[PDB]
Amino acid sequence: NTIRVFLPNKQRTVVNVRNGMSLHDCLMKALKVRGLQPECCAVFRLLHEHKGKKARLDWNTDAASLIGEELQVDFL
Amino acid sequence: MREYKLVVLGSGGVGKSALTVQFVQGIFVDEYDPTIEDSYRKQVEVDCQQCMLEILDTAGTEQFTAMRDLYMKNGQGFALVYSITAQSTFNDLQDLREQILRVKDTEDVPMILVGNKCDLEDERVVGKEQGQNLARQWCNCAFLESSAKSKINVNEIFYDLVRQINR
Ligand SMILES: Nc1nc2c(ncn2[C@@H]2O[C@H](COP(=O)(O)OP(=O)(O)NP(=O)(O)O)[C@@H](O)[C@H]2O)c(=O)[nH]1
Ligand SMILES: [Ca+2]
Ligand SMILES: [Mg+2]
Repeated sequence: NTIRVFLPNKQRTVVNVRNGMSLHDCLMKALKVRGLQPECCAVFRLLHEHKGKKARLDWNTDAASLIGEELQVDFL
Repeated sequence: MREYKLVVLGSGGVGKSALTVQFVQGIFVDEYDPTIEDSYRKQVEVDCQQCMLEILDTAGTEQFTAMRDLYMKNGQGFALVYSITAQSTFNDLQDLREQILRVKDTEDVPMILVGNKCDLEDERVVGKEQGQNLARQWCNCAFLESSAKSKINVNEIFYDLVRQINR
């Protein structure tokens, strides 16, 4: 029940998802300890099927719906 | 600026993450939240030089350890951390040091033995000379006792590794 997230400055984290958490709730701590603020970043779902595309997600997305997906957080 | 790849190793609950986030963010993590996979990067200044530090924080408690060999292959400097309040964590380190030498294939690899939770003196079960005597056997490698909570020798762990790599 985890999600791997690639972060800016070549960083990465694998977070645990507890049912009920929004995407913002599960990445909160990982962003805070790196001094990253979600309001200044966009979060994407990595599309492996379409060689290199990312599809932007809302920070309020239900996190359990994304188990198994690899994500990317970028600055706006 | 120059990049330095460091890996923090050790058994579970010894403070690997607490030392790391205290170093990069100045935050003390009081909760025990087992690591799965985490890497940090921070531009620092070591000896009048601006440099990029990559810090791979490893899981002290994981089921599959096949990747450890790869983390050791790509890392330039290693911090082996144990807790002075738990004997088993100190005992577990010899295997990690042997595994690193095996992967790098040299006895001369930047390394520092760290005895964390030095602020819990009354709960100490690993003596300081006991720690120093292990480091001397490991070819006189760097050794220090730290505390992520009291901020004792936290920056020193990482700068020392940068310094050994520069030699
Ligand atoms: N008092 C004291 N507590 C510490 C110190 N360093 C870490 N802790 C506490 O010890 C617990 C475990 O720390 P943590 O950093 O999570 O350990 P870890 O080695 O990273 N664990 P794991 O491998 O599972 O990821 C946490 O509650 C943390 O607050 C320290 O120097 N002093
Ligand atoms: Ca996937
Ligand atoms: Mg940890």
